[PDB]
Amino acid sequence: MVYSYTEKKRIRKDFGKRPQVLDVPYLLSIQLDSFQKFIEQDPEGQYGLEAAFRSVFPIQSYSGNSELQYVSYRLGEPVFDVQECQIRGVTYSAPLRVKLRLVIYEREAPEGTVKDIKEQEVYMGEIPLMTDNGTFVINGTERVIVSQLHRSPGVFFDSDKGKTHSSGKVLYNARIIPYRGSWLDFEFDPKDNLFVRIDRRRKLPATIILRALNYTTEQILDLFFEKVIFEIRDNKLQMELVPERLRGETASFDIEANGKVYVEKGRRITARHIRQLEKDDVKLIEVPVEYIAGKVVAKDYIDESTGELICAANMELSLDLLAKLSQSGHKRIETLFTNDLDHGPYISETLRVDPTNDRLSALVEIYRMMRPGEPPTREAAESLFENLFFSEDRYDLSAVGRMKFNRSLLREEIEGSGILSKDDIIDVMKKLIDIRNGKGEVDDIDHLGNRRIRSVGEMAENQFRVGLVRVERAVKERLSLGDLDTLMPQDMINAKPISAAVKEFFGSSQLSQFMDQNNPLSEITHKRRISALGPGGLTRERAGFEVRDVHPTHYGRVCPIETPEGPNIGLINSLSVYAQTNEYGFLETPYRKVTDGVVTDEIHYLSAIEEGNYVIAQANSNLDEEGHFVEDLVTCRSKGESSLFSRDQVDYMDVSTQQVVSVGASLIPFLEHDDANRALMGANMQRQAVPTLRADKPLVGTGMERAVAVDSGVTAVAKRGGVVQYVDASRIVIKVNEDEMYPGEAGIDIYNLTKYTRSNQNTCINQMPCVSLGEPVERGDVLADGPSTDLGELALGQNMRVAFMPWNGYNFEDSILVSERVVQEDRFTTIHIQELACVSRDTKLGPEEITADIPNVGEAALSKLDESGIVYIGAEVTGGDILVGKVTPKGETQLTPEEKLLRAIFGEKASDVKDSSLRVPNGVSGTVIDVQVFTRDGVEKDKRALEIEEMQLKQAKKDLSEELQILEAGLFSRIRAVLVAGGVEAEKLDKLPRDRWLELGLTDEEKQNQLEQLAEQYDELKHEFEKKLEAKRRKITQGDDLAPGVLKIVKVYLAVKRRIQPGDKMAGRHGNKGVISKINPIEDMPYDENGTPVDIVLNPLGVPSRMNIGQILETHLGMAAKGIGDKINAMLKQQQEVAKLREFIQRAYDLGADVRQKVDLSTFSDEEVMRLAENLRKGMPIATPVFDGAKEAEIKELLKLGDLPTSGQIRLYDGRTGEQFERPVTVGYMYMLKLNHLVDDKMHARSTGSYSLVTQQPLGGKAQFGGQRFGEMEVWALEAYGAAYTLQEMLTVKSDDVNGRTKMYKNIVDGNHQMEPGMPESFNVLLKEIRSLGINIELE
Amino acid sequence: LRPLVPLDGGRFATSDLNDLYRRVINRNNRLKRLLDLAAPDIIVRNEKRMLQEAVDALLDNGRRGRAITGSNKRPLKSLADMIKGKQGRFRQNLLGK
Repeated sequence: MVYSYTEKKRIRKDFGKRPQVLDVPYLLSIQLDSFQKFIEQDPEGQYGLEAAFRSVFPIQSYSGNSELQYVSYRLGEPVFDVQECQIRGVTYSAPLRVKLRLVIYEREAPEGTVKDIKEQEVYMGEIPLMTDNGTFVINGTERVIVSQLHRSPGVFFDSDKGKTHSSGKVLYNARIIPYRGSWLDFEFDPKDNLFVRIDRRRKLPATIILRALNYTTEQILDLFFEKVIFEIRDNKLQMELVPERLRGETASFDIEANGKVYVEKGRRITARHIRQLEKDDVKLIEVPVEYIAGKVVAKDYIDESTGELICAANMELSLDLLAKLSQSGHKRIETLFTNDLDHGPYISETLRVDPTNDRLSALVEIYRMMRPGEPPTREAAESLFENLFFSEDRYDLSAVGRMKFNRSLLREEIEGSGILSKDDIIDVMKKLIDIRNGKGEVDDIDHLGNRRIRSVGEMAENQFRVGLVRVERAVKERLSLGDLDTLMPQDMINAKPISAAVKEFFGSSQLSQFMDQNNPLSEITHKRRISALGPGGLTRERAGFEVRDVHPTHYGRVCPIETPEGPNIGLINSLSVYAQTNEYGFLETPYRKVTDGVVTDEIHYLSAIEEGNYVIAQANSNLDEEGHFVEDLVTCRSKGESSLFSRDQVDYMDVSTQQVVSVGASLIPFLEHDDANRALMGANMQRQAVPTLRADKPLVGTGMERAVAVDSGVTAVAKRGGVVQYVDASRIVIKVNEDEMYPGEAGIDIYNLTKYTRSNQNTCINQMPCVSLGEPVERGDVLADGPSTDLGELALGQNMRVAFMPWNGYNFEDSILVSERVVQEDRFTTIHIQELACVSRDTKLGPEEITADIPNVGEAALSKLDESGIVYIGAEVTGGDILVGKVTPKGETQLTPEEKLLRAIFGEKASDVKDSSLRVPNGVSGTVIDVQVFTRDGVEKDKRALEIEEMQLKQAKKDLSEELQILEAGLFSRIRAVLVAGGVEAEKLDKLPRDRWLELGLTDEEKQNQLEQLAEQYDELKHEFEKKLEAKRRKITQGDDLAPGVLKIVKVYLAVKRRIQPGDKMAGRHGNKGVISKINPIEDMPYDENGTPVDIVLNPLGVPSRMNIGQILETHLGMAAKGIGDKINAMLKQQQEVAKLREFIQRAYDLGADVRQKVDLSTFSDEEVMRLAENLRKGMPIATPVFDGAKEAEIKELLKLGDLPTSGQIRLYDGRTGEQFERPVTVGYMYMLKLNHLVDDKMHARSTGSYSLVTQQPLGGKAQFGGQRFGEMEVWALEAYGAAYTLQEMLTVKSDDVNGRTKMYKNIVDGNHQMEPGMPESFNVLLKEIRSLGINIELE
Repeated sequence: LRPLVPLDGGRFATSDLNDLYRRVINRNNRLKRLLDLAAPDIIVRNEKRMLQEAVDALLDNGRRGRAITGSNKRPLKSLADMIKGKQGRFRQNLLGK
């Protein structure tokens, strides 16, 4: 196929011989999938709103004979649009419908029902939706929830050996963690007794809680233990033989088995004497009496003669007790094994130490342990034991609870009961007794097989379920109040719990947050993030050791490279490109199947548990056409390591080498060359790059960003593409082809481009058309580019000329040196859009009118402001100028009746003293974008917003009127087509309407049917179009919901052009980011043999120093790319024919060995790529894969083909002195980065400013005041320099002393130079606070 | 000289300063008017125990029965937030301004 319509403009040259069979997924499918499964209707009852409604429902009061059955729910359409709602700045949520049905049962009468209750839907809460890009719209914010990672529910096997306990031995423990409710754990102590800890409470013995499970000691020893066999007939003392049950013996006498001695007295206990009686078949044997006293009794045997309780179970036997038991006529005797080799004497110390032998006293004791304040009344002990242990509501084992419970339980069926089971917890106690016995394997805490990610679906299901229970309580009170309630689900269900749970959840949460938007990159990699923060998964606020480490399970799913290099490290992760989430929350990664010796084309997704046992080959390997591997021993991995394995030991394949990296670090080329640390730093620096004016696609790249830019939702794509009709910067429309269309409604697809708009990062966003007109568009083609995007290809930075050189010491360490040429080329210039809102109103003194006067200010600002309205759009605001005038009532009336009706108050009318004006803060100057102000209902006499309220009506009327003309024009042309042969007239119909008078009469049928029809759908489309136009205009003029604490809201957008700056900062793809020392003239830049001064000058010492390899191959390969583009550009300077250049272009594509499917000239050869030569005339789009990237052989081969010297070094002359520098010099072209670190934003100079009423210290930075801060380190720095002055007057004169500032500024006059030492007022805040303290100190 | 640094930008909320303000205001005013008015054993006992817990509870012990537990600001424990902001008076004085 290789159609490549949308990529025909720029075909990025790809390298490497490793094909990708599985294409890059939409990659947002975790949030999109979680959302589409969060709102769904299914009969199976999948997790979501249906699972919550089925969980709580039916809602029945206690002894009320009334139930509430769920009709489930259906979602409606929101009141606003996506982009329009974001512009309005109101939360975006759809109402919920399909209320639950009620029921009524007759009291004292079984099955009696008065009537069935089916009620109409009731409004409950508001359910927000998600944009196609994965965001959430609340109050005009981005509101994305970070993915969560924590422990998956199931039986845990933990080591938990304390290093601070000093014991030096491992203490095993196991804890079952349900999805909700209390936690149940077991705890060892050196006494070797199983203990139980529930919700941090003190650990009780196993015998008291298991006794609370109503199991007698006979069932304890007979259940958890084997009673073996003991038989006594006339004191024959015959017992069964268990030669394979123990290794050992102690023999003080001979023991004969079936007429032959198995082990002689004093004979060896070795396996020679063991297997003799073991391999042979032996039956019960008779041995003397002395062997009973050593054994421990198992079952409970009492004397048959009298009724005493002697010889109770779990007790030691005495020599004199044998005579009392054996002579009592007991039928059989059960004795405990109790020999420690592979086992241990568990539960014994629990039975002995446990005070409560019965379930009742056990429930009373666990109740007293649960509640310290109230003594147990024994009445509620059963409900506390059941609801605390095994119950439907308080368990919530969910899916992974029973899945992992049966997996570790070694069960068969996956589905199980959602509550605790006695045999299940007994199995946990038995297998845990095996863990204490030494057999079995523990589980790793950091192993992701025990971890499951949680998303918006499960989290919003949890909070929404909690709110639904909060509703179930009050509704239970309402149904329990009355005996019979007709039409109950009306006023009984309140929306405040739902709207508070979902609106408080998505509104305020640790995971839910707005994003800082720099390029689509930071938006998508900020959209996909793994967080151990929030509920669960957070061990401590700081430090930690094994939690922050990297497990082998971090290979193919989470990216170890991308990471929060700041205070918390190793917590936030990034999923793989091909990673996916399983049904239980587990993470699966692709592996290609291999059958016999050939590699089949099917790929299966495997989690950590499944891929742990299987062996998978290394990412890079040799492949043959027959499917077999070239090398016999192929590098493969099984568990926690990798080694060469045979061709028969490889189960699966890794496909691409990019599975271990993420979208953030995957766009950094030559990863295998560059060091992982500096690649981590660069990947951390990729997200802060601000978009610039002109986006130039990176000439060195990957080819993943092609899918990232289109899959990021930032660019404007096209649905059902076709022949483009009209284009514009505001709007783009396309005529859809007739290949695939809907039969109804006809019409064409229209698009509204977003203009310059403020982001959360105060950046500039917009989309620009990539097509001219009349160009065919396919499905999925990007029409317009977002910020920092060029032709659907992501470029967040700008290339520029590069030379490696020390220059006159102006480049030191990481310092950067920028030419004035790029300064003159407008490159790196960006727009910063800050928003200014003046909103007050709300006064009991009367309303506040906007503008119309500026009190106590001359006409200077009145020239900028309109008489009845605000300032002109796109004006110059400098300093403290008033952008939007606002007044206040203030004193209003007074004596001299409001100054004689505002006579002495001049023309304000308020009276005087209105401070409500906006008054733009100092230091911020720029041009305003648009004033959105506010829109309210029933508001009149507002000159502001009139132009935009009219502009919206003209816009919707324009673009809707286009479709109206397409419809009415189409049907009118259909009339002109049907009137043929029925009395047609070209000269008449081509100069008049009606169509000869509604197709005349013709043959009767066409008259009434065709004419009456034409009028029917004509007036139907006209009247319907006008009705929908009025319905839309009503939505335009109705406005939104304003905050009740204000009458009118005013908000304005302003923009500033900020370009390359001397201090600034710059960053590389490989992690070098530094400040610019000085911007040098063009004349001072060294030039080549052609006299081309160099744009940038960096420090080559940082390559060995900071271990940055990829900069050499970056600059050199870039010099090759711009060598191709430079030679082709020279061909355009010579005006060569297409074919002569076409040969060099084709050679440029296919040079090297394979490593691409692209073929030049394939399609017509005279267009497309032919014009793409004029597209790439500036530079060549060369791409390298992450680990598959280019090699120095092909790099020097291409660069040598570009006529450039193969060594990548050109003889250079000084731009200053003109003399030649000794030795060749490395030059090239690399991709650079402009950040938000510019020193207009970072640097603020301040002298004197506002202070605070607390201690008289100023607030701090960003207030245009304060001296920043010199902390205790600077206090000890002045004590270190030995200056008493600077420190003493430092802490005192500036803040704690007014006398120092007054006398200081007074001494500035004539320069007395003295500064008052003063008495610190902050020290008077210490003396003050101490005076508030009960010990008050006063000076003498 | 009093000024207190609010955590929320200057709000007093439910804190035991406000609890001891509501109890110590009425108990202290009624204790002053009761002591100066020679109140009987009922008013002097109730005002002496309520005011005794007003002056004594702010000093030490007491029950933090303030508003509802959780989802509320409770910046009173030892009443040491006045003398020590975080590690001490450093933020106010003796440290960097």
